[PDB]
Amino acid sequence: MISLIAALAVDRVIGMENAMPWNLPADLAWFKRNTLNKPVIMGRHTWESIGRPLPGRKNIILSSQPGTDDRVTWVKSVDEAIAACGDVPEIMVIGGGRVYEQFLPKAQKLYLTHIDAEVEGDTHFPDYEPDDWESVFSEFHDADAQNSHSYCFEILERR
Ligand SMILES: NC(=O)c1ccc[n+]([C@@H]2O[C@H](COP(=O)([O-])OP(=O)(O)OC[C@H]3O[C@@H](n4cnc5c(N)ncnc54)[C@H](OP(=O)(O)O)[C@@H]3O)[C@@H](O)[C@H]2O)c1
Ligand SMILES: Nc1nc(=O)c2nc(CNc3ccc(C(=O)N[C@@H](CCC(=O)O)C(=O)O)cc3)cnc2[nH]1
Repeated sequence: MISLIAALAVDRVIGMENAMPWNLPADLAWFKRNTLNKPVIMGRHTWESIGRPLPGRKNIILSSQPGTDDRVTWVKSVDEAIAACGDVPEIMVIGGGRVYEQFLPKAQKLYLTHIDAEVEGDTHFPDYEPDDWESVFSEFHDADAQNSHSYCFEILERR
């Protein structure tokens, strides 16, 4: 099964100038929990943003050009990226905006963190059709001394 995981600020903003304009340790811990020991597919810009491999995950990078780091796997299309995952129970697509748009139709599951932050952005999560999805998990957290925004972890399943 293909899943998308992403954290969205207001207006579905997910990035600005190739970075995520917030700092939420608890959301990065959620990302790690829900991705460790699964393949992760990302676009080249997200690869550059993260800046290093995510350990304990097969990292698959989409790029039209030859790869530039053999610590990760490089592929040139959506279907090649899926194939490179092999026979696994769940493939995690970890962005960015352009990659999320292409995997959305194939995805059966969304793991979305809805962060209460106002962020100028230049990259968005897709404007997906809400009627396609049923929320099956939802957990809101107030801001605290480590996490400067409130946020809500939600899992949605394709109806
Ligand atoms: N908040 C979150 O949850 C979250 C998650 C991930 C990323 N982000 C943010 O999102 C931003 C990056 O997103 P982005 O939309 O600019 O870029 P992206 O989706 O990460 O990367 C796009 C790149 O991937 C390659 N690619 C995409 N689809 C392909 C295909 N079908 N075949 C071959 N190559 C393909 C291309 O590389 P080539 O140009 O080499 O062909 C392309 O330029 C950054 O700000 C980042 O911090 C936020
Ligand atoms: N919910 C969610 N939050 C995100 O921050 C997020 N980030 C990406 C892309 N960018 C990043 C940036 C950093 C790390 C990262 O440093 N995570 C480490 C440590 C996690 C922790 O500190 O607890 C990891 O091992 O996953 C992951 C993805 C994709 N989907 C997301 N989805």
